[PDB]
Amino acid sequence: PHYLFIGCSDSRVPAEKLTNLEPGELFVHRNVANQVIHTDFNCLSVVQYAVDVLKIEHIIICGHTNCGGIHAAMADKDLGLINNWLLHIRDIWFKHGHLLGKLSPEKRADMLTKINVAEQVYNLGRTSIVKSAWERGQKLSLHGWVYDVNDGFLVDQGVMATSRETLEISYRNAIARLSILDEENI
Amino acid sequence: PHYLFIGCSDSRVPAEKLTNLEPGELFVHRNVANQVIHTDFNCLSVVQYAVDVLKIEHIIICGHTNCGGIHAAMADKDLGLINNWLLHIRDIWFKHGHLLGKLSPEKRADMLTKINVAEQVYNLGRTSIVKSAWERGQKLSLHGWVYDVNDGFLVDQGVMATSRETLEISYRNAIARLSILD
Amino acid sequence: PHYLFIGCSDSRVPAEKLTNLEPGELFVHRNVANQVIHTDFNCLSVVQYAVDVLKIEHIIICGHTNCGGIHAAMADKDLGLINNWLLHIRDIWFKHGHLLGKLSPEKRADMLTKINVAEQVYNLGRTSIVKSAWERGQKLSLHGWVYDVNDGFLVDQGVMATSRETLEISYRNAIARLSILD
Amino acid sequence: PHYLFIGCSDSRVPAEKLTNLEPGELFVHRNVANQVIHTDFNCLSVVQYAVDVLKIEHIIICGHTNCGGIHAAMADKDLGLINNWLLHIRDIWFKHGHLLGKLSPEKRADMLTKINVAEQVYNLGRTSIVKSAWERGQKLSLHGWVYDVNDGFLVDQGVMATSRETLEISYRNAIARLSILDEENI
Ligand SMILES: [Zn+2]
Ligand SMILES: [Zn+2]
Ligand SMILES: [Zn+2]
Ligand SMILES: [Zn+2]
Repeated sequence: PHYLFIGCSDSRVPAEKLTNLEPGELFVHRNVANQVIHTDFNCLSVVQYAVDVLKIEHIIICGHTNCGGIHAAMADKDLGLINNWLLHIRDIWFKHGHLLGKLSPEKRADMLTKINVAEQVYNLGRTSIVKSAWERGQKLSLHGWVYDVNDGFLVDQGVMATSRETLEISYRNAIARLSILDEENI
Repeated sequence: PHYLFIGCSDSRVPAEKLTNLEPGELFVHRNVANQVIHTDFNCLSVVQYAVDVLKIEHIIICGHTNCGGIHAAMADKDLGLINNWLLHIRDIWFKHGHLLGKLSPEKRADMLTKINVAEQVYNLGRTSIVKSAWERGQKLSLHGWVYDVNDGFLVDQGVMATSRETLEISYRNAIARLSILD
Repeated sequence: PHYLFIGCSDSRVPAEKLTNLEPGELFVHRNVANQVIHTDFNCLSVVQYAVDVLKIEHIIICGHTNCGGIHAAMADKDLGLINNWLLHIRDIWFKHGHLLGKLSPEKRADMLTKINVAEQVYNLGRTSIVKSAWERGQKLSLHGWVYDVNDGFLVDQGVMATSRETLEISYRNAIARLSILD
Repeated sequence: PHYLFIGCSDSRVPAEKLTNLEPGELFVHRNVANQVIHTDFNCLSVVQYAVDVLKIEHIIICGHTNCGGIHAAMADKDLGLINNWLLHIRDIWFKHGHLLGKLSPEKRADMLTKINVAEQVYNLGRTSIVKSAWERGQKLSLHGWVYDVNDGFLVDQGVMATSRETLEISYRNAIARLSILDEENI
């Protein structure tokens, strides 16, 4: 395995399709809305294992459009235990509430999906695990993609980091690019 | 989707190919050595969302032979943070230490991969989420599977549960069947 | 017990002395920098047990000045695993980066300790556990406190919530009061 | 601080009383039934911080008799989310089910309390954190106590470990001593 893939439990396309890699090359974690929560033991131990033990040099976080987890985060109904998991997504919503407010209602979900990926790569790059790997000169790249379920194509996004400094630049640029609106507003 | 599939992060077969089902039918969680740890918020919330919100009626836990997670748990090297995750597998090894001891060292892993699946289904069945769904008459079945690629085959790992009664029985029975040695 | 007290692991005053209540009244959780992290199974299950089983009607979150956890979160050294826990505090610093920037460096910590308490009460109030108790008319109040031992005093840190309405209002107001600088 | 204290959220006696130490010497974690769950980020990060950063040389896990968490684990009602936390206690019950079965019903709780502490010290000593500290020759002792709420006195138990080898011996001996029954059976 040369790639750690963090995808959503909704996503129906296996990482094999979205990476074009042969089975065997992918180590895969899947959770609701493809999160890297700072203190999630499950995902963190996967990342530490991939980076420190398997010496994987690429981590891909992949979100997707029409994501039930994102939709569920936004609908904010009393879904039970999962609501607590999705509160990290609502924090990201409100961190970007002015931006999201400028979009037409039916465009906001897919913007949140893209913002989410950027935020999760930013979290991943700040883990003790990735920061330490970078500090000691280990080769490690982080990638944040979004897959369009409608037209079955990727969108590389451009969140790519190979060090703590490019993490800052890449994260900032991604949010700046997301803030430039097309025909999503009236 | 109609199925929740809980599988391993180092598994090399997609759930869609194992199940031979539509891309659409499977809601998927993957973690190291396909665990349902009692207090893991990640897996538990997947389960709660699947059972209570998506109204899924089948949960599959799928292990596999030649599992790097099971092997790591057994090697017990200083791997770092991941060792803490895998201590749950070491607890499983010790629980079945007598059985696993009376077996050739090169065969222990694959026995442990199967025992592990039975233990995780038993854990799944004891979650507040699943207990309470069974208590209120909700239709819900748990399946423990192991796949092997020396060739290409499966085994509904003797573990099938539709209630807490059938969970005790199926769990104990699955352990007893595994205890008969080739 | 009638109170759940959530405080800091490096706090040097017992909850019983702060509250001046009986040994018996306080159910107690302590973690580093007194956090209510959305997905922390440890704190959340304490909260659920306290609210749903013990039928406790008051939750206090208590921060303190000269907090080693807040200081660690700010120093951002390579401390190891603990840094991951404290990233939630760094997220809080960034959220209030403009406010904290227009303040003397030796005063930032104590401002951040207070902001932190307001943020954790807001988190507590947004748990499925507390939301749902408020929705079904259950009597339940949340209090954010900071104590200071330059001398010995408290402050119900402007944060008091008995509903989701009063949570938004009290949260925003607590932030606004903290934003007026001495 | 020279002591990390892991106690129960029930316990009403502050660690100051049970250790006789001055305020300032104790770093304290409290959770339901004083557990060290292998993958609990909260408690593990506390332990890693105490051991690696604060250079604390003593960790005390303290349970107590008449523990609501233990009682709640045993009653096995549908309490909700907390049931999942307490499932680690029921695993310990069934790991020792033959022993517990020989006791009179009204003696079983306080035996589970003692067994629990032993099991939690054993977990603590197996963390990557404590095992590594020991491996590199760091001075670190683990202590498992139980406080009797009825007669306001401690019971040191004798779970004490200063290395991985004494962890095995101490844990085994503790369970062996717990298995020798007084007048708790008929
Ligand atoms: Zn999704
Ligand atoms: Zn595997
Ligand atoms: Zn503190
Ligand atoms: Zn207790």
